[PDB]
Amino acid sequence: ISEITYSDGTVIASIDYLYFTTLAEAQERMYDYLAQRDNVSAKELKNEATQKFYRDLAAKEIENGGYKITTTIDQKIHSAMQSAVADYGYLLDDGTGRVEVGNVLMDNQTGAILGFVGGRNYQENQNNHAFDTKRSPASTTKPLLAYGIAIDQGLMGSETILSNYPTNFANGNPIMYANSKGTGMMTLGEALNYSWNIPAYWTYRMLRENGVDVKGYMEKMGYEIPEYGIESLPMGGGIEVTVAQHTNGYQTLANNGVYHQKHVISKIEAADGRVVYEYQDKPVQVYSKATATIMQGLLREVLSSRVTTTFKSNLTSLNPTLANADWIGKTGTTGQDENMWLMLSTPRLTLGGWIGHDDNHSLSQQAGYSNNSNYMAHLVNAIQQASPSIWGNERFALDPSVVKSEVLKSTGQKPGKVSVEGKEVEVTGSTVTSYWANKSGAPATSYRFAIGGSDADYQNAWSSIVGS
Amino acid sequence: ISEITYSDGTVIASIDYLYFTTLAEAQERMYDYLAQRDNVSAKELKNEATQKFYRDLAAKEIENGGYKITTTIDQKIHSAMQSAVADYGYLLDDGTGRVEVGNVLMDNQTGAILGFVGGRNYQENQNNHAFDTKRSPASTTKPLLAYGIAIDQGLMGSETILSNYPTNFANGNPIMYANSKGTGMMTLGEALNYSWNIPAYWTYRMLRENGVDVKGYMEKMGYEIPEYGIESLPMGGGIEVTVAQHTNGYQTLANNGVYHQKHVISKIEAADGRVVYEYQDKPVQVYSKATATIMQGLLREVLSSRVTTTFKSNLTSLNPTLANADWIGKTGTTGQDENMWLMLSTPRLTLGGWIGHDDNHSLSQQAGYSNNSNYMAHLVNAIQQASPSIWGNERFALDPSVVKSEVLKSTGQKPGKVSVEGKEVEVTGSTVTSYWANKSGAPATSYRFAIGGSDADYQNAWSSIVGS
Ligand SMILES: *[B-](O)(O)[C@@H](C)NC(=O)c1ccccc1Cc1ccccc1
Ligand SMILES: *[B-](O)(O)[C@@H](C)NC(=O)c1ccccc1Cc1ccccc1
Ligand SMILES: [Cl-]
Ligand SMILES: [Cl-]
Ligand SMILES: [Cl-]
Ligand SMILES: [Cl-]
Ligand SMILES: [Cl-]
Ligand SMILES: [Cl-]
Ligand SMILES: [Cl-]
Ligand SMILES: [Cl-]
Ligand SMILES: [Cl-]
Ligand SMILES: [Cl-]
Ligand SMILES: [Cl-]
Ligand SMILES: [Cl-]
Ligand SMILES: [Cl-]
Ligand SMILES: [Cl-]
Ligand SMILES: [Cl-]
Ligand SMILES: [Cl-]
Ligand SMILES: [Cl-]
Ligand SMILES: [Cl-]
Ligand SMILES: [Cl-]
Ligand SMILES: [Cl-]
Ligand SMILES: [Cl-]
Ligand SMILES: [Cl-]
Ligand SMILES: [Cl-]
Ligand SMILES: [Cl-]
Ligand SMILES: [Cl-]
Ligand SMILES: [Cl-]
Ligand SMILES: [Cl-]
Ligand SMILES: [Cl-]
Ligand SMILES: [Cl-]
Ligand SMILES: [Cl-]
Ligand SMILES: [Cl-]
Ligand SMILES: [Cl-]
Ligand SMILES: [Cl-]
Ligand SMILES: [Cl-]
Ligand SMILES: [Cl-]
Ligand SMILES: [Cl-]
Ligand SMILES: [Cl-]
Ligand SMILES: [Cl-]
Ligand SMILES: [Cl-]
Ligand SMILES: [Cl-]
Ligand SMILES: [Cl-]
Ligand SMILES: [Cl-]
Ligand SMILES: [Cl-]
Ligand SMILES: [Cl-]
Ligand code: NA
Ligand code: NA
Repeated sequence: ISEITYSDGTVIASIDYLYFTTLAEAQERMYDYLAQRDNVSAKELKNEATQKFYRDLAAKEIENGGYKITTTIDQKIHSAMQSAVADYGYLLDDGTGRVEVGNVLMDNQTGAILGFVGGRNYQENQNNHAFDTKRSPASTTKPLLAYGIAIDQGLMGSETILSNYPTNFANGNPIMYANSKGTGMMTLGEALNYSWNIPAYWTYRMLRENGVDVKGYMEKMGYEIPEYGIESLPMGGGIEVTVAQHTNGYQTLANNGVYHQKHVISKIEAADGRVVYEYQDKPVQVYSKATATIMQGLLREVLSSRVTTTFKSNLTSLNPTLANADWIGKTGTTGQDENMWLMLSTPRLTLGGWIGHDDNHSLSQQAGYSNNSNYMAHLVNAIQQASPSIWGNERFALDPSVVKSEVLKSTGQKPGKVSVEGKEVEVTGSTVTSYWANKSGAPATSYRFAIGGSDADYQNAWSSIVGS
Repeated sequence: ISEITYSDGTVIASIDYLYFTTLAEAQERMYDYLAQRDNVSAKELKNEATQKFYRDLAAKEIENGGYKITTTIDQKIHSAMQSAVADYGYLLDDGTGRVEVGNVLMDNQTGAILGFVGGRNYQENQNNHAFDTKRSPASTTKPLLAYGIAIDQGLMGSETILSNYPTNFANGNPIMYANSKGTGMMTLGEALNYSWNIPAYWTYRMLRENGVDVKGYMEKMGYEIPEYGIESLPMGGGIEVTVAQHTNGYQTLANNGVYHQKHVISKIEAADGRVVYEYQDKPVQVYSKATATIMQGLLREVLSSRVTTTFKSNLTSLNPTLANADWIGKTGTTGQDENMWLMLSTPRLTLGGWIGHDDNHSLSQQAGYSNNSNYMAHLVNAIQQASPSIWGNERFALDPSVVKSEVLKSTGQKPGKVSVEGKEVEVTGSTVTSYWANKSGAPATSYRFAIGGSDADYQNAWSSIVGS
């Protein structure tokens, strides 16, 4: 009798989302193992008939064998997450029909998956929203693919200024944020807290212009994106992900820039104890520790600001002590409200969350801001009541390698002479600490001080500043 | 006394659009000449003050000198084009306010510019729409940047099938053609004649997927495009051009794939006869002769089909004998009707044409289809009445190197066994000659026979075909 087990070895089942997800993954491990065992090359595995046979053999091998498949799943925590979706699932329903949901709770030090929600109720709808459904991750792409990489590359600090003035995509359409064609200059923090789009667009433009290897970063974390030239990439255009994959992206940021590959299987043993597969840790430093910890600091304010999510309010009411753990995170909303995301970390754990409809019809405007935030607050609470120390009380903290520059609030760059329409001008004014992940820190102030912006934009902004 | 002259040496003027365009270009030649004459490096020319001085010196040098600046402009033809815009300009006005216009008539063998229209009336509006205004070239980008390059690369023949089924951009928006989300499979000819967008989008996707050096082509013709990853690049997203530059793109196609750099100055001589600048021909084979001549054949049908332009009807009425020259061309329309283009070639000459408003407000829906077509028909007529043999009576003809494959109408690929949902199936049916620019011609028919298309798309199309 083969058995799928929780991480402590309690038996899940002899050989619902949990069963079928872990069994499908075990079948894939068994496939690789049998193929190598029989000396079938990946040249021969190119053959559909050979491949099919080996898939069948893998499945029957588990059925008939006496294998012990040890998963990473924590019984108590995964059972708490099931009861939480059962009990509080209905908080998602927002007047647009029944809302579907996926969640993945991941250990930031190992990438092990401790439990997950695959959906509202397997018995009514079997689609697995944690591992199978691929969806645009919307604005939760920004910290990873735009600002994170900019910061990593010495192209941006914590208090850098970005343009949020009006501007068009290549196709001539305006870049929108709900009904706003935009505003003016803003700090990176404000851009993150509001999730404005134009500042993200300019950041990614800057990366392209500099020929930064964005793919090198994203592929290290296991993302597959077919076109890196897409302008709205940081807003979720041209990227689709499962919740488990995307959680692994936030795991990397939470773990001080060090990726660990997600997994639900830690080991498969034959009846006699032969280890036929075992997870092998392959840690990767995807962002510098300076970058990661700078980003942790920005993402803490995302949640504490409560601009795009009610989550910290919902949590503080449910569980004030837990709300005082060091929560960081980012929300996402797709352009027609088709996908809402909330990704959450403490230094120990990352919990990813998606809601949406299976046929891609729209959620209500506030599904992500309010409903998912409340559901995920109840989820988080449930996890903690199951395993009181699991989230931890550690804080995220800036790595010793972070560089601190004193920069003008108004420019995000150092006080200096700047040439402004003819005149060289002493740019002076009140300053602020800005965090950087390069060697030298922030540049001296320049005329084009901000990330992006047209000539008109700068004339408007300099006029403004020049009122000293 | 310095003098700007027509190509025969008749004096234009001692030292309006014509005057200022040729004088500005002469100033730039004089700038390079004086800088080299004084041994100022391009390192020193990096200095703004040195640069400014040298620009001033160039201008004063012409003023005070005795230089003879010989332009490529044909007096009679350029004077006919002025009278044509004066007399028939008003045909552009379409109920959206006064419409602006730019035209450039180019010799396909030399790239010499024989005359141009800079606008409706210099005296009312000085903007130079032939040489200065940069605008999206819309769907006239397709032959150059999508199908041309696909054909060049052995990825497409004259009767290849493309998908025009419904599909979304990376941002999740549908690809539109006016109010159509699209249709089904279609030939390359139909795609060109209608200017459908989805088939163009898939072609460019295919290029990106294959890592084709699209930039290598476009830069050879002197285009500057900042982001080659833009999905709507073939529809004019992310590209802006002057009329003179874009004419040079159609010159390359008309001249059997061989680029000649556009120019309005052929020579500058000092009073004593010293040749201080002279145009130097640097011909480049940008597309194979097979490709170019295949494309000539497709673009002839664009005009003869009269789907997107009334031009051949307007011309046949004005001048039936001239309408029977071998006209090929492409129209362009931007998404809000802001820019309309019509590019025209005979084997001898290429005439480019743009209309639009200076502040970018919309034209009427039919400004490009009807009004510009009629204006340009009158322009063409005027040019011919000035210089009766200038357009020539030669035909475009397929180069001996073009490969001819007999392919199924339905697939654009060769008759063959194809695996269709289980069954291998004998795909048979009526065939057609398809032109190719590779060594081997069209592949055998495959399941995914068309450029682009989803799994659903192919199921719909194969079902259809399978009705033998
Ligand atoms: B992102 O925050 O997911 C970003 C790309 N989202 C939007 O632009 C969006 C989609 C749908 C409705 C509104 C918005 C803007 C918005 C407004 C308030 C908070 C977050 C996003
Ligand atoms: B192309 O033909 O310039 C292409 C990208 N144009 C359009 O999609 C367009 C823009 C504005 C209005 C309509 C259309 C579609 C269209 C309809 C008939 C003929 C040509 C273009
Ligand atoms: Cl499942
Ligand atoms: Cl489950
Ligand atoms: Cl066996
Ligand atoms: Cl356990
Ligand atoms: Cl996954
Ligand atoms: Cl858009
Ligand atoms: Cl990249
Ligand atoms: Cl992915
Ligand atoms: Cl790329
Ligand atoms: Cl696994
Ligand atoms: Cl996994
Ligand atoms: Cl055994
Ligand atoms: Cl580091
Ligand atoms: Cl808070
Ligand atoms: Cl709140
Ligand atoms: Cl649904
Ligand atoms: Cl609760
Ligand atoms: Cl420091
Ligand atoms: Cl400092
Ligand atoms: Cl540095
Ligand atoms: Cl920038
Ligand atoms: Cl500007
Ligand atoms: Cl001019
Ligand atoms: Cl003129
Ligand atoms: Cl001199
Ligand atoms: Cl002349
Ligand atoms: Cl030009
Ligand atoms: Cl769009
Ligand atoms: Cl390219
Ligand atoms: Cl250009
Ligand atoms: Cl590129
Ligand atoms: Cl020139
Ligand atoms: Cl020129
Ligand atoms: Cl002289
Ligand atoms: Cl050739
Ligand atoms: Cl005709
Ligand atoms: Cl007609
Ligand atoms: Cl105007
Ligand atoms: Cl006429
Ligand atoms: Cl042949
Ligand atoms: Cl053949
Ligand atoms: Cl070949
Ligand atoms: Cl394809
Ligand atoms: Cl499909
Ligand atoms: Na958001
Ligand atoms: Na058109």
